[PDB]
Amino acid sequence: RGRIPGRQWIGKHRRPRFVSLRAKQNMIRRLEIEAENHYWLSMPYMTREQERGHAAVRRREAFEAIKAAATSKFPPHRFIADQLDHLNVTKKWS
Amino acid sequence: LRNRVTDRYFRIQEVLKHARHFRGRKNRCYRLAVRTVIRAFVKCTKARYLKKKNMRTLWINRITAASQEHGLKYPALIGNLVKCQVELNRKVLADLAIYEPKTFKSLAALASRRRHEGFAAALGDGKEPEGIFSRVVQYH
Amino acid sequence: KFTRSRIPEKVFQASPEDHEKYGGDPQNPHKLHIVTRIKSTRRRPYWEKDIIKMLGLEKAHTPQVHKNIPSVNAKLKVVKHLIRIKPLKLPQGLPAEENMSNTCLKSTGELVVQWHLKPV
Amino acid sequence: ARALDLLRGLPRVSLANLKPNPGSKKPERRPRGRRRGRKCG
Amino acid sequence: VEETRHHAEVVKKVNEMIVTGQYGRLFAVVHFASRQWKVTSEDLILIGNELDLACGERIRLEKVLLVG
Amino acid sequence: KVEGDIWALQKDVEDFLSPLLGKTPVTQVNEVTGTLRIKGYFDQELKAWLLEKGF
Amino acid sequence: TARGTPSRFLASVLHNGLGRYVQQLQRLSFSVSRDGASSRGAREFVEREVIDF
Ligand SMILES: [Mg+2]
Ligand SMILES: [Mg+2]
Repeated sequence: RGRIPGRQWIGKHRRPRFVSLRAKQNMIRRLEIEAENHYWLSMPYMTREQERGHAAVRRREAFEAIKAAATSKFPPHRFIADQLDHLNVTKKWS
Repeated sequence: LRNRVTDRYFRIQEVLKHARHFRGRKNRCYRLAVRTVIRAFVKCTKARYLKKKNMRTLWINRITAASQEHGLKYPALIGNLVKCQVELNRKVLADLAIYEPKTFKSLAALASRRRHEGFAAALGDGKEPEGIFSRVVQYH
Repeated sequence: KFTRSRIPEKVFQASPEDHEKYGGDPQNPHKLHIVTRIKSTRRRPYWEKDIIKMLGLEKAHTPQVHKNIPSVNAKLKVVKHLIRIKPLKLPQGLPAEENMSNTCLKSTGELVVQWHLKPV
Repeated sequence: ARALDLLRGLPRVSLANLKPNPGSKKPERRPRGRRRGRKCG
Repeated sequence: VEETRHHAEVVKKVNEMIVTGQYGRLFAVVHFASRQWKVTSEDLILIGNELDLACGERIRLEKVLLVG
Repeated sequence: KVEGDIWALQKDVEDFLSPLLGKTPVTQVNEVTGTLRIKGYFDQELKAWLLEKGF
Repeated sequence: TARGTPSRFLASVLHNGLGRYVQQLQRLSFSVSRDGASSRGAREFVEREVIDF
């Protein structure tokens, strides 16, 4: 008897949904977690002039390692051993 | 007509030996059979997932039954066993419910006493002794 | 139009009642953040996804240490709705070389340097 | 040389144990199967 | 105080039941390989991984959640 | 056209080209075709080097 | 597929491991060929590992 015109959750006329107690409690829980995040972000340790250059050496050496790998990309070696072990496929007993 | 296929019988036989126990033309006609063995295998994987879920639901139902036979409710039993630090899972809890009713009655009595101790602490709201079975064993 | 959000310094100024609600000393601030992602980056903007990847919180419920410095704080301020932030407490100090293989983080956010698996 | 000593140790070279140099024979891609069939690229 | 005394009486009397041997066919609930097994004597269990042990080898299961 | 210990040749080429680069040069040693490839243009330096060693 | 395959319960041969463990393998028959390139690895197994086993 009761039809929502078209699709239920899109359009001008939508099927109504109502907020439940557990949904409200879930949102309140996430809000509390974020208020605590606001507090722990509100207290900083250092300032910008104090942190201006404290990790430049480590960042530079990490990028130098990345450069070293990207430069060291290169084909691998080949072996007389490997070719002559492919010779072994005809190794009979007697 | 060089390079013809000669083991098509064996490929068809693989699909049909997986399709043998079906009903209708889909146990012997290769096209209808191969359209159904695929669905059987996909159902097998998704039913591994459904199997784990259904076994957990069955254990929960049996624990609810036995606890209600002891007058205790399932959330009370589970939460108070957790508070008493007895970490028996739902499988062995249902197993003890079915086969070992005296041990299950002991567990239900422990959970009910822990619930009563929690109620007493909540109503006291002060610094009374914590309770004999409400003591927390600490590890370090 | 939906854009990025500029968040006030007024909500990031703390207050005394906030201090006793979440006990934390304004002088002598805590040194390290324990950051843990508790929300998906799906149905979220690409910049938030990128900043999650930068901070290293791709796996949910996997805690990560970060510096309590203003740049890291700015990144966490952008992505603050997908994470939980705790102070890293050290009851018996920083780990040393002889106790580095017996550590545990614990749910209280206290990195103990000695772990026995024995009752107290 | 050492390679010739290995040849002395190893079985006989015939037409049954010959191999191309790896990397010289790129495999043929043909339109069969799921990946290379259907619309066939 | 009276409850701790009653606990001492019950724990003691159960201990001399153990000393005398007024029991038979014990069971245990044992944690093993992320599972909890309700096992008894002369029992069989199937673990879903290799165990780095030779066949027919005696070991001791230790993480006993429950015995009775 | 290298006969013999091409690995010894590789070691000599690496310790000769390391001061000119700072880092160890990137090389491939092919023992089947007795050849050695270095990543970079070092033709004149290697020619003068092999001259002064005597090849 | 479980529905199209046989099934059984967990069991031992003769209550194995109760009094003593008895190895349930009795015989191993190795059909190997002298000149088979397919049988090369089995030939190496017979040369080196079957005595220790
Ligand atoms: Mg409609
Ligand atoms: Mg098709």
